[PDB]
Amino acid sequence: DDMRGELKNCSFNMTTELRDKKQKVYSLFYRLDVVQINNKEY
Amino acid sequence: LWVTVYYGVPVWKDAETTLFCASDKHNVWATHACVPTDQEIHLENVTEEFNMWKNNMVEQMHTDIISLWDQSLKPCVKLTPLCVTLQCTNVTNNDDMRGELKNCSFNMTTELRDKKQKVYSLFYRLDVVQINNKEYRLINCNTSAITQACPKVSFEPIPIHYCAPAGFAILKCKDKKFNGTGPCPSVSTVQCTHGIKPVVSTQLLLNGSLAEEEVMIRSENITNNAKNILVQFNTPVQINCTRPNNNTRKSIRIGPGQAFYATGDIIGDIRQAHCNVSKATWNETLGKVVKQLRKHFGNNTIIRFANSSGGDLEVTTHSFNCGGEFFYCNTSGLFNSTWISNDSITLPCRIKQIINMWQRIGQAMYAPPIQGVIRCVSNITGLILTRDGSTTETFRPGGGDMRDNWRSELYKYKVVKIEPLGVAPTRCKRR
Amino acid sequence: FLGFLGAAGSTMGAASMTLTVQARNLLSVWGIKQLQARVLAVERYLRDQQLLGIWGCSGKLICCTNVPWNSSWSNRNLSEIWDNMTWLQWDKEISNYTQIIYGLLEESQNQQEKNEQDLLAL
Amino acid sequence: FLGFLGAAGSTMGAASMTLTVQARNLLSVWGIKQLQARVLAVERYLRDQQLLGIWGCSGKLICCTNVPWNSSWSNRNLSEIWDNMTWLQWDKEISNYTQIIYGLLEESQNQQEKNEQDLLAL
Amino acid sequence: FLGFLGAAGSTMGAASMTLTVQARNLLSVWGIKQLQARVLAVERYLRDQQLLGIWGCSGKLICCTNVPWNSSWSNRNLSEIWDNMTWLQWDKEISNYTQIIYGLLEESQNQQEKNEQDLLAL
Ligand SMILES: *[C@@H]1O[C@H](CO)[C@@H](O[C@@H]2O[C@H](CO)[C@@H](O[C@@H]3O[C@H](CO[C@H]4O[C@H](CO)[C@@H](O)[C@H](O[C@H]5O[C@H](CO)[C@@H](O)[C@H](O)[C@@H]5O)[C@@H]4O)[C@@H](O)[C@H](O[C@H]4O[C@H](CO)[C@@H](O)[C@H](O)[C@@H]4O)[C@@H]3O)[C@H](O)[C@H]2NC(C)=O)[C@H](O)[C@H]1NC(C)=O
Ligand SMILES: *[C@@H]1O[C@H](CO)[C@@H](O[C@@H]2O[C@H](CO)[C@@H](O)[C@H](O)[C@H]2NC(C)=O)[C@H](O)[C@H]1NC(C)=O
Ligand SMILES: *[C@@H]1O[C@H](CO)[C@@H](O[C@@H]2O[C@H](CO)[C@@H](O)[C@H](O)[C@H]2NC(C)=O)[C@H](O)[C@H]1NC(C)=O
Ligand SMILES: *[C@@H]1O[C@H](CO)[C@@H](O[C@@H]2O[C@H](CO)[C@@H](O)[C@H](O)[C@H]2NC(C)=O)[C@H](O)[C@H]1NC(C)=O
Ligand SMILES: *[C@@H]1O[C@H](CO)[C@@H](O[C@@H]2O[C@H](CO)[C@@H](O)[C@H](O)[C@H]2NC(C)=O)[C@H](O)[C@H]1NC(C)=O
Ligand SMILES: *[C@@H]1O[C@H](CO)[C@@H](O[C@@H]2O[C@H](CO)[C@@H](O)[C@H](O)[C@H]2NC(C)=O)[C@H](O)[C@H]1NC(C)=O
Ligand SMILES: *[C@@H]1O[C@H](CO)[C@@H](O)[C@H](O)[C@H]1NC(C)=O
Ligand SMILES: *[C@@H]1O[C@H](CO)[C@@H](O)[C@H](O)[C@H]1NC(C)=O
Ligand SMILES: *[C@@H]1O[C@H](CO)[C@@H](O)[C@H](O)[C@H]1NC(C)=O
Ligand SMILES: *[C@@H]1O[C@H](CO)[C@@H](O)[C@H](O)[C@H]1NC(C)=O
Ligand SMILES: *[C@@H]1O[C@H](CO)[C@@H](O)[C@H](O)[C@H]1NC(C)=O
Ligand SMILES: *[C@@H]1O[C@H](CO)[C@@H](O)[C@H](O)[C@H]1NC(C)=O
Ligand SMILES: *[C@@H]1O[C@H](CO)[C@@H](O)[C@H](O)[C@H]1NC(C)=O
Ligand SMILES: *[C@@H]1O[C@H](CO)[C@@H](O)[C@H](O)[C@H]1NC(C)=O
Ligand SMILES: *[C@@H]1O[C@H](CO)[C@@H](O)[C@H](O)[C@H]1NC(C)=O
Ligand SMILES: *[C@@H]1O[C@H](CO)[C@@H](O)[C@H](O)[C@H]1NC(C)=O
Repeated sequence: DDMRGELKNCSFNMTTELRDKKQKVYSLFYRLDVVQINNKEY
Repeated sequence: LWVTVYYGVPVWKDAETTLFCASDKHNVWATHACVPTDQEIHLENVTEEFNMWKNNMVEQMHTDIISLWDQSLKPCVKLTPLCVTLQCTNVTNNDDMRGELKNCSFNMTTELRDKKQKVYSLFYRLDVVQINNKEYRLINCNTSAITQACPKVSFEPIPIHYCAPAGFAILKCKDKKFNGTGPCPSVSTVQCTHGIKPVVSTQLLLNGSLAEEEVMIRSENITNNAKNILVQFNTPVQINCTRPNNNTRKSIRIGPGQAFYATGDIIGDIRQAHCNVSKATWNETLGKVVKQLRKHFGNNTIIRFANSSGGDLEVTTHSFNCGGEFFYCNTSGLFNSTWISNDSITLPCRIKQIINMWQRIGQAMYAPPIQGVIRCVSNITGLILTRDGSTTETFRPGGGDMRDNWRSELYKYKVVKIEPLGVAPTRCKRR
Repeated sequence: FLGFLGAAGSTMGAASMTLTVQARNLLSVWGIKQLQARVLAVERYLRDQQLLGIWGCSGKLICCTNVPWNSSWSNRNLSEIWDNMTWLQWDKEISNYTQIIYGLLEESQNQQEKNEQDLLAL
Repeated sequence: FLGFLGAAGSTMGAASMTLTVQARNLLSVWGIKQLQARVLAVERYLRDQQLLGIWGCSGKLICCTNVPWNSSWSNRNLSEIWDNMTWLQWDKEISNYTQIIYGLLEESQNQQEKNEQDLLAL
Repeated sequence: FLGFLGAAGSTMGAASMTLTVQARNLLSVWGIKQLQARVLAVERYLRDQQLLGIWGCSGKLICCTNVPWNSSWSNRNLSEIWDNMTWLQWDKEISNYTQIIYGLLEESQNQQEKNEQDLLAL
């Protein structure tokens, strides 16, 4: 019923400004932008 | 009296337009973006008003020198793989050139994507930033990736002539006492300017054009201390560079067809890079500068030359290029004197390989090592001074803005728009 | 022979004998910039030649016309205009009366076009 | 004054007194668009000026020529052409014969160019 | 009708019948190659029209001047130039005398421009 039912809280590894370092970050993605792969995987 | 229309009258208005290059191994400001050259007509009784400080040729030349710089760097190597972690140790572990270097070892990509390459190089301490054999990284790696200065293009400035299009003319002030502003009794229409070498330097106008009769002081507002003072010498002061080291350039294949040129070893004379200015010649040149500088501040005032205040290394030092390798000289022994109403001066110069030239952020350049010993002979043909805001006036060297370097060569030129259609009264009457 | 703009400081009478020198020089990163400078030179030249043709002065350097000289434009006599003033000084004096004179020449020829059209009809 | 194309609905006789109005309006990514339209306007203007030159009509807006009217192009008399029709109605009538007349005007001038040329040799 | 350059091999007398055939054919990154060729043709054509205009020959295919033919340029009689030579042969003979002739024609017109301008004020 809310806006929060339209969102997925997605966590992912992202590149850093240094090529050899990673970055565990997260973001709120709309369910219309993420497709599941078959905390699930999207 | 009747109106009669004359077409082709010698009338001009001030105008801003796009002047095209002309020139007479590829270069940064190459001849492939210019036109072959071929002239000067003396306009008697013409007294035009020039303004070297609101001249649009200076603003356009700055854009074009930048544009030819970037255009000459796109087709060659971008050093994205050079942002790895560096395991850097000292070279000397103890006054020399080797105290300025870090011996940095890193994993580099090979021409095959799945294979690595344990290589090493000698990086200047000014190019590596520590991460907290310690761990370092290249200095311009959190801001951009350094496109390698392409090894087959030279940084030597070739003279370029800025030529006006059709319907425009370039007025040249032939007055020898013309500071930078006001009427100029002797004017000429040149097809286009003399060869202006785009020498890029700070605090000192290396090479270029001398004054005719006496040292010329040129400021937009001499009473405003926020305005740079463009001194122009009448006799050049010769300055000799050197990097005494016998460098050994080393090639690393960072990818298919891409090579990274690295300092593998340094031998030979390990004295710090320096510039020599004759102590007698510089003292008499500052004497001429002081004599022409008391005319704007008083005969009894005390003219004191101090050294640069502070800021970036590109603005606190006589930054310049010589032999393809970029120097940053102290010039604190040049500007150290107080003037009351065989020997040489050695300026310790640092060297960098990662260059953010045009006072920009996000576009660096890696100048590759130059094999061998670098030697240098230049003429100091001017200065860029700043005044401190009492009977004592202190003049520190200035710079930073590259436009004041080319404002010193395009001070005598002016672009006008020909207005060839004029009406005037005459006893005519159309039949 | 003085050269291009050589008679800029000369009197209006003396500078009118060298109109050909200035006339022939109005027609003839370094790519499109140099190319659009040539197209601008042609367009500037062609719109000046169009004005002469509209006033009936096509193919002429000195074109005596029929529009009388309104004394409001300049009360000076011929002696002190063609022997005491230069063309740059003269252009400054009548720079604001240029457009009203241009309309007068444009309509005067348009009247002459229909006047000679009717004369030829007889 | 009517303005540009203002006499489009005026009869042919009335619209021929406003030729200077239309004549002066034929000359004056996203940078080539502006630039290529200007070059095409100059080229089109020069094509029509070239045609007038080879017909002997250079520098003229109304140019009486030596080519007779065949009456197979238009059988209408002068009263009903210059006082009833407009230039748009007329254009749609002799569009078929336009290139026939354009060839006769060029040929007549070329013969007239030499008859006058041979006359000066005496 | 021989066509464009058809009279290239004809004698100078016969080749002058067809000056209008060559005259009309001088005017009409891959886009720029075509576009720059169009601009070159226009400014090349205009420089020739400008030369005719300053000699008092604008709008004429054959123009008579007031410059006497110095025999140094060519001493051949009139009968062996217009009936024996072609225009291509003639251009190679007076090629080095072309520029000095061009200056004389320019100096002859502006002398007539001022003389007629002076006489018109009487
Ligand atoms: C500074 O330090 C550098 C090293 O970094 C010194 O340079 C070297 O000098 C020695 C001589 O002192 C050279 O050795 C000779 O090699 C020549 C033939 O060399 C040719 O082939 C080499 C291998 O491919 C090549 O490196 C040479 O140099 C070219 O290429 C480099 C880049 O790689 C470039 O920088 C150069 O400018 C050249 O384009 C070159 O093509 C050989 O004939 C010499 O003579 C010996 O052998 C003969 C018999 O064959 C014998 O008769 C002689 O008596 C002698 O014994 C000798 O082998 C070495 O090649 C140079 N190396 C480089 C990298 O250039 C430099 O001299 C130091 N300078 C100072 C100021 O001290
Ligand atoms: C981010 O990357 C880490 C590894 O760098 C991922 O953690 C691993 O997850 C796999 C399961 O897919 C485990 O087998 C490993 O043991 C984990 N390694 C660790 C925890 O160090 C992590 O899942 C990634 N996060 C994402 C993709 O959101
Ligand atoms: C180059 O890469 C190698 C690995 O391919 C690095 O060696 C590793 O270093 C880490 C410590 O950071 C050790 O935990 C590993 O055991 C090492 N692996 C080996 C030795 O095979 C080496 O440090 C890199 N060199 C650099 C970054 O200069
Ligand atoms: C990129 O990294 C450099 C080096 O860490 C940053 O410059 C430093 O900034 C801090 C904070 O002001 C200073 O204390 C250091 O003295 C600076 N070092 C140098 C060598 O100047 C720089 O700010 C970083 N750039 C960005 C965009 O993050
Ligand atoms: C000032 O001009 C001198 C003379 O042209 C430059 O020195 C020359 O540099 C080139 C390229 O490095 C050498 O090939 C010449 O042999 C040098 N000449 C002499 C006499 O040494 C000098 O580099 C210029 N100063 C600059 C560009 O800052
Ligand atoms: C440039 O030269 C100056 C002066 O030689 C150096 O800085 C000062 O040096 C004097 C004695 O030589 C000391 O008393 C000061 O404390 C120094 N000031 C400092 C270090 O800030 C300076 O080191 C030289 N180099 C640079 C890059 O400034
Ligand atoms: C400048 O003026 C002098 C006389 O005042 C005159 O003789 C001379 O011709 C003038 N200059 C030019 C270029 O005409
Ligand atoms: C490396 O050099 C720096 C500066 O010269 C010095 O502070 C440091 O102690 C040296 N590291 C050694 C000797 O391990
Ligand atoms: C430069 O010289 C002109 C003419 O002598 C003078 O009017 C002007 O004031 C000078 N410039 C300054 C900044 O005073
Ligand atoms: C500068 O002078 C010193 C001695 O004062 C000398 O050893 C050095 O070679 C000189 N360098 C140059 C480039 O002239
Ligand atoms: C600079 O070097 C030249 C030779 O290259 C020498 O003649 C001159 O004396 C030197 N001058 C200085 C100030 O080092
Ligand atoms: C100027 O000189 C002083 C000492 O005289 C020094 O501390 C300072 O760092 C110098 N500034 C520069 C070279 O920019
Ligand atoms: C410095 O200028 C002199 C003349 O003033 C010249 O002979 C010499 O070659 C110049 N040195 C350079 C450009 O390095
Ligand atoms: C002359 O000019 C004045 C304005 O300067 C204007 O009022 C007047 O009508 C003009 N006379 C003629 C005959 O055009
Ligand atoms: C009129 O045109 C026709 C062909 O349409 C032609 O046969 C006839 O000769 C022309 N009339 C005259 C007088 O030439
Ligand atoms: C013809 O030209 C020659 C130069 O070849 C010249 O000497 C001679 O005077 C000219 N004849 C004239 C001007 O009548």
